[PDB]
Amino acid sequence: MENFQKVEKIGEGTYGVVYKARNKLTGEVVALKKIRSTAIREISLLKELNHPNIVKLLDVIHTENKLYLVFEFLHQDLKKFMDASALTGIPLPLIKSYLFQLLQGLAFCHSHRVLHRDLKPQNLLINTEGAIKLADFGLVVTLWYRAPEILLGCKYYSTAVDIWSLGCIFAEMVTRRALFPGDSEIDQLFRIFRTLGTPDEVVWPGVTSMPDYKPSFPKWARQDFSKVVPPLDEDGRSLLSQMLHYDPNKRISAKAALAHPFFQDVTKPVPHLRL
Ligand SMILES: N[C@H]1CC[C@H](Nc2nc(NCc3ccccc3)c3ncn(C4CCCC4)c3n2)CC1
Repeated sequence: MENFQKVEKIGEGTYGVVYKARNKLTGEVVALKKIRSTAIREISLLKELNHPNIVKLLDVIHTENKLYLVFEFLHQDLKKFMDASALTGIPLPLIKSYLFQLLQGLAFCHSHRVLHRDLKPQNLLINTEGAIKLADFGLVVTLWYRAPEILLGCKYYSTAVDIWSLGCIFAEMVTRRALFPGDSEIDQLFRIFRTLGTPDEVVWPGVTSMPDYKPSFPKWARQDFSKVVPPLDEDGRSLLSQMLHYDPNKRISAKAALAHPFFQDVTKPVPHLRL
């Protein structure tokens, strides 16, 4: 520290606060995450994880107890953007450009066996150029984007949890209302089951053996995708249902998703934003 002037608190992060600040010497505006040995380690791989779709971890000043993370500074997050576009909605070409880049980022860190684990509109940042970046990785909290295997007690979940979370984000950008706005784990799970149908050994081998599966869960039918994501076209739905498959193994990878016919016509338009 001491070389940074906390300009303004801009949020509450995963394990610490986040401030907008000037590098008292450089003059450049940056983003700080203040937080509360194995750690420093997982952070090392983070500095050498450069991709146009991942926020840039600039420095890591570890000065006695308090540990700071210095990131490049981004213009705005996706929740705010969505909030600001609620009356008209986000134009498809843009919704499409963003999904494409995000999948590019995911494909990248999945290659390096790094998962995000907590993907959401608030952990996605954008700039005036039309780029979107994945932010705040992992190791009154929200559960709407939780994959079903995590809610069922799987302790060794894969990179597929991210595809699921992205799947939920995709739908929300198209319909403008969260897909599964649960308020408790069991509530979350039931909203999922009431839409995609209650999973059984047929669609999810091993599901009934999961730590938190109860033979007593109600048995709901699976709802038509025409009703769930109405304005989305058929290519969009193919993809959405493949990102939302119960079985983590049959759930589509980031790599494959990038080749889905839904992206044939993907362009890179710029957003109109109020900073
Ligand atoms: N869980 C989340 C908690 C809040 C955190 N927010 C947040 N907001 C940013 N910009 C938004 C902005 C713009 C203008 C005024 C006010 C705010 C930002 N830029 C880099 N970071 C990093 C620091 C962390 C990495 C990204 C940011 N984190 C993001 C993570």
